[PDB]
Amino acid sequence: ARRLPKPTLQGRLEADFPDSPLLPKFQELNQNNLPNDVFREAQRSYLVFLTSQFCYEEYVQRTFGVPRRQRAID
Amino acid sequence: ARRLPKPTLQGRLEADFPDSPLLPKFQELNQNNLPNDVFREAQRSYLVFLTSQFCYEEYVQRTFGVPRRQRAID
Amino acid sequence: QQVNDYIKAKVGAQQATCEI
Amino acid sequence: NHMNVLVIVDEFYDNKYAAPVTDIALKCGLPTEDFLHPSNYDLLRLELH
Repeated sequence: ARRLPKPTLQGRLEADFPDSPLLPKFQELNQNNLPNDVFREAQRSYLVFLTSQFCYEEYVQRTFGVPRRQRAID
Repeated sequence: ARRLPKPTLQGRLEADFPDSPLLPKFQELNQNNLPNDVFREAQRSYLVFLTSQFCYEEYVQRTFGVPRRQRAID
Repeated sequence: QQVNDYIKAKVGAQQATCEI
Repeated sequence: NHMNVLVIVDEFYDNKYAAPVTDIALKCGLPTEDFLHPSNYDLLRLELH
C-alpha cells in the first residue's frame, strides 16, 4: 500500500551537467499532466537507468577489450 | 574414444606475428580432403610443437657453457 | 511401507520381559 | 577393452540410479557395540576368519 521514505537526492543533476553524453536519450519524457515532482523522480529513475546501462556497456567494452596481439606491435 | 574439450585459445598467432623465424617452417602443412577446423587444430598443434622445439634449442644452445673460458680477455 | 520394512529390519521383529 | 581413462570414468556415472555400496564399507561403518548385535546378522554370518 506504500513504500519507503524517499532519500535526499538533491538537485537537478542533468541540467548542471550538459557536458555528458546520453542526454539526447533523456529528453524523451512525455508528460500527460503528471505533477511537477513525480515527473522529476521519473526523470531521475530514467537517468540512473541510463547511466547504469552506459556503465554496463562501457564495462562490456572494457572486458572484451583485453590486450590483443594486434595492439602490442607498437 | 573422445578427448577433453578444447580450451579457449583466442586468436591466430600466425595471423599477427610474421617476424618470428618459425613462419616458413610452418606453411608446409596443407589440407587434403580435410575440413578446415581440424586442419586448423593441426596447424595449432604444429605451431606449438615448433615453438617448443625452438625454445628447446634456445635452452640447449645457451647452456652448453653459460660461462666460457674465452671471455676473459674482453 | 518400505520405511516400515527398514524399521523392522533394524530392530528385532523365562526371559523376564520389560516395557519402557 | 580400450586404454583411455576419461571415457572409462564417464561410462560409470551416466546418470546412475542405483549406487550399491560395497559390503566392506558397510562393515567398517558401524562400531563394535552393534556389530555384535543380531540386527547385523546379515553382515556377521559372512565374517568367518
